[PDB]
Amino acid sequence: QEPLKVAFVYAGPVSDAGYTYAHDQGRLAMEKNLGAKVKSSYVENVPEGADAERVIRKLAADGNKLIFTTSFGFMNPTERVAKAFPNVVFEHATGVKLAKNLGVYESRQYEGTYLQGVLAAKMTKTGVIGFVGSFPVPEVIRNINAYTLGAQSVNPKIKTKVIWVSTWYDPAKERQAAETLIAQGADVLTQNTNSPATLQVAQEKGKYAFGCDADMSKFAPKAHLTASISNWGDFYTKTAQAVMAGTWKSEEVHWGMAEGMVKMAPLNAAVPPDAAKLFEEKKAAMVSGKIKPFQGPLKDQSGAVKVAAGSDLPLASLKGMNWYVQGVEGTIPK
Ligand SMILES: Nc1nc2[nH]cnc2c(=O)[nH]1
Repeated sequence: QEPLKVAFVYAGPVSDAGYTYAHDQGRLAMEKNLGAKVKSSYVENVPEGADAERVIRKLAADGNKLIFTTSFGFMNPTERVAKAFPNVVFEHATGVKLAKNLGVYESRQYEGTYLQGVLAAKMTKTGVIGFVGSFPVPEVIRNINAYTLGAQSVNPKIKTKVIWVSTWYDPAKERQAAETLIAQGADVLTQNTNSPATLQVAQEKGKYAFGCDADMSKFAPKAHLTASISNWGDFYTKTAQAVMAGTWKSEEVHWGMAEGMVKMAPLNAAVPPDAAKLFEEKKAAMVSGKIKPFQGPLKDQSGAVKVAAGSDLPLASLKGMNWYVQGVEGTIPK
């Protein structure tokens, strides 16, 4: 068989050392695993809307038979190109739109974020943890709520302050947002943006933060408590193999810590032994499915019950999550 032409569309740069870096490490793992059977290429820094549609269409027109579109913002462009290219397989990250030649895939990174919350509660001195958000889409709201629930499993009085930058990647805006969270009393920060900017600010101010999608400890060795690492390579390999073998079908795929898509970086030396022990126990329980981030009981911020004790939040509620747990608030606007 001719080598399978595979293309990756990134919303950011491979030099983000975060989200796009991790997707690109997955492409390179697919190339290592499948060798001469695959020929990969990529496009970085692709904007949303008309630009994304033009890039995706050009890759399909040039003979790519499998195209990964790695941003939420590529959802509608991917759906429109997939209709025009019925002999090409499309895989869209974090989306909810499917077709005969369009699948969707995502990680359960919120499993990792829950464990970051457990550690944040152990390491905070203010009792206020902070979150740099991109856009209020379900991926990000699940991470905000999981961070908060993980912290509240240690200290039920924890408060989570959220600031929004309306971008997935802008190191200058991310830095400003991290400065504002620390000014408003957050002392352990996480994010759903894509740069190490928040970590660099945390180190400058003597605060803590987490790496996102990759180990970011080299950017901020004193501030980096751990990181929720995204391993896409096994998924990209499996998908490329399926297309080559004629077994591919449209489905919604979500992998977490049990499937190896989500891993934690080693703990910072500053984490005391009581905190490290709890973290390792909760990590083992998360991998085994003994605990789930959205196990009941859960209430929203209006006091409405979302999940009773002894139940887990349903898949439909996870997929569309647009509500907050008690203790989530915004920053005062600058
Ligand atoms: N985490 C995350 N980062 C992104 N960067 C650009 N698009 C995305 C996305 O959908 N999710």
